[PDB]
Amino acid sequence: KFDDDFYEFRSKIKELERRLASVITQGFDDYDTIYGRFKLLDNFEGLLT
Amino acid sequence: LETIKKQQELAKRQVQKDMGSQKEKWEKKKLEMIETAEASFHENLAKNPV
Repeated sequence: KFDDDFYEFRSKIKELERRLASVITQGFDDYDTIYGRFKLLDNFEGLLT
Repeated sequence: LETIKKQQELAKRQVQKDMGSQKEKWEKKKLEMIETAEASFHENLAKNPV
């Protein structure tokens, strides 16, 4: 039963990760500077899925 | 970001402290000593029925 829950949980993590990719991509375009974009990467340095 | 930067400095220290040169070799020597002691005990165990 736990394995079935894991698969359902696996889809939820992927949905969470897909949203993060979109928000992260929008932020990188928005800064418009190498220093600004780099700062965002440092914040999400440990958040990469 | 400063807190994240602080963690990275700690990360270099954790690897330098926890991981050392020939760490596995020291562990292997300890394992060999345990194996030799176990071998002596097994011979004694074999002796009791005989």
